[PDB]
Amino acid sequence: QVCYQAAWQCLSDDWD
Amino acid sequence: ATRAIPELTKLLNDEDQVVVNKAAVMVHQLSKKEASRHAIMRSPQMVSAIVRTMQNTNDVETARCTAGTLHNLSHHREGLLAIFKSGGIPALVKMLGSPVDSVLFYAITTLHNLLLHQEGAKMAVRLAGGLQKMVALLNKTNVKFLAITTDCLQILAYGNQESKLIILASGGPQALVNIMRTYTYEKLLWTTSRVLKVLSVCSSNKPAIVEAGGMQALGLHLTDPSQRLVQNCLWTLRNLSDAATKQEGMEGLLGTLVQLLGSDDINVVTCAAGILSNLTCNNYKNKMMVCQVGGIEALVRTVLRAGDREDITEPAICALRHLTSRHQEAEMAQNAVRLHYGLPVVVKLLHPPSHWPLIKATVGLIRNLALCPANHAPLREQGAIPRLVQLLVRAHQDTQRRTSMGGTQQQFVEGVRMEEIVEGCTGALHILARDVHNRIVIRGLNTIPLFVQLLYSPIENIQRVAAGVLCELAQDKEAAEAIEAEGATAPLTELLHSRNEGVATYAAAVLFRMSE
Amino acid sequence: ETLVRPKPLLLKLLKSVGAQKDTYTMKEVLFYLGQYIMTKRLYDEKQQHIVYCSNDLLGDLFGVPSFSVKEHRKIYTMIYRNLVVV
Ligand SMILES: *CC(=O)Nc1ccc(NC(=O)C*)cc1
Repeated sequence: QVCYQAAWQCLSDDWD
Repeated sequence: ATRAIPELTKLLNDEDQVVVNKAAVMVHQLSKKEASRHAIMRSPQMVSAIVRTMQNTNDVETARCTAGTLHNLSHHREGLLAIFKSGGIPALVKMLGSPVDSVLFYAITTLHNLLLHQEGAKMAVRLAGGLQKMVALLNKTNVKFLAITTDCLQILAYGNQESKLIILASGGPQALVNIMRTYTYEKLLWTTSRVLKVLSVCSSNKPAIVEAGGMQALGLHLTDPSQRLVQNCLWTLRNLSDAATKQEGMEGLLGTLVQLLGSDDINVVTCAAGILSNLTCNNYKNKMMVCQVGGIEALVRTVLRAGDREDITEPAICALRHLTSRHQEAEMAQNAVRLHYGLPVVVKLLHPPSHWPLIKATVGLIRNLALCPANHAPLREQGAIPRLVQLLVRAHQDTQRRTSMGGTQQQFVEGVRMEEIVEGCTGALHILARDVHNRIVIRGLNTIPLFVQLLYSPIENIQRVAAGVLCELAQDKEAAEAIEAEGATAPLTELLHSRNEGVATYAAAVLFRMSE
Repeated sequence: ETLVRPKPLLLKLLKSVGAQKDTYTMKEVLFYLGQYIMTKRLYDEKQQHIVYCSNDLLGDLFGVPSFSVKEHRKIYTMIYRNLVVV
């Protein structure tokens, strides 16, 4: 599930 | 001269209040001729009797004859002395609470003259409570009366915290703001803006002006022909912009500020950029609104026109930073920078002779532009990646020489902390690594060891961005090898339980790629 | 900080995974939305950046049955649509 959370974290990085 | 003066002096002092009436009237007519007013001036007894009767009578006609008498008296250097040394300033300040317009005009005009030409008058008016009385009068309507009252405040407040704090405590800010909304008389507006500029320097007054709505009110007058009014409004606006970025009703001010970026005057450009920077800092709605009126296009043209003038580029780049992240139109703003030919000039602001603040702001802007996939290749083709590595290397190796084992000697260079440069540069390279060609360029610069070093950094967000960029690199097999060889396995594992859960996410992502 | 107030549509799906308040930061909205997708396990395990939400509420709140996690601007657009900034 690491591959998915890492993709979701790239998503959320746009709001940093 | 001294013929009827003693007997008139002896009639203002009289226990019959009718007698002091016809006294005061004929002393008024008397005060109108240079020969007859000279003498009243040279008579210390006559002057305090006027002042004493003005201040104590309850009848109206005498109260404005005496007040008019002192006003006639105040046109001469030696009439200002006689009024001063007879305790007239406390008396004039008392009459500012009178409900009669005639007396009010005489009292505020005599005070205005004393404040302008009589030394010691500033202090005396302050002791008597003149500021509080003057602020209270600012709710009057007569345009000319307001201009005299506000100029008196200008005189008393200039370079005097006590007077400014008193004007603050007396409710001055909202009254001065309401004058700027309501009136169009230039001379009153200019004078009022002078007081607001003086108050805006004192950071304690800023919230009161903002809250009253001074930003929108001062913005009303940036189209005014009088340019001394405009730059006074602009100066005050810039001073006030860091306080409250949470204000509504700013559509017109923001649109006008974008238009002012194209001003022939170069200090108007500088102020407009600095205001827009502060107003866009934290504000979702201001961001949507600046973009909607073409702010990105104007700010890019502002940067091109500025060249090496960092008083312009630094705020303009900061404004462009804010507008390219964390709002609905950020994806447009990122493209608009490229489509209006901003990418090349943004990259050379990274090189010398820019100073650290502009470099920090430019790095943050590049990180935001990299969020747009259409910017990945053009930023690469402009040489952004090696320059970001240059700044990252110089900033990291600067932190190291100050870290030992007592921590790192925290310091600032040109107002910036090198740790910020490490953070933004690696963050910028983090977003840029989303593209395969960029990853080849990044590793090609022998950066994998540098990023592995940054994992041990005690800053939280530096672990964030270091683990993040190593992640993106690892999704290429021949990369993934090189990172394990440097020794990333151990620290990445202890990062798996970080208060910053995002750090654990990349950390596990790297570990999956390396040894599968 | 930007505080948002999600539309009732999106507010179910947040409280579907234990959300409390009616206003949030984008970080929290992105966390719960992320937690949701990993609980429902709507992602394909062959390529775990694809998310089919065919007959799940997510598709009903977003529009279309199957986005990718990496199409960032399409997801944020759909996110913004269900939000009101404060
Ligand atoms: C298996 C895997 O590693 N998937 C993955 C990792 C990272 C990213 N990063 C971004 O999308 C920014 C995507 C997918």
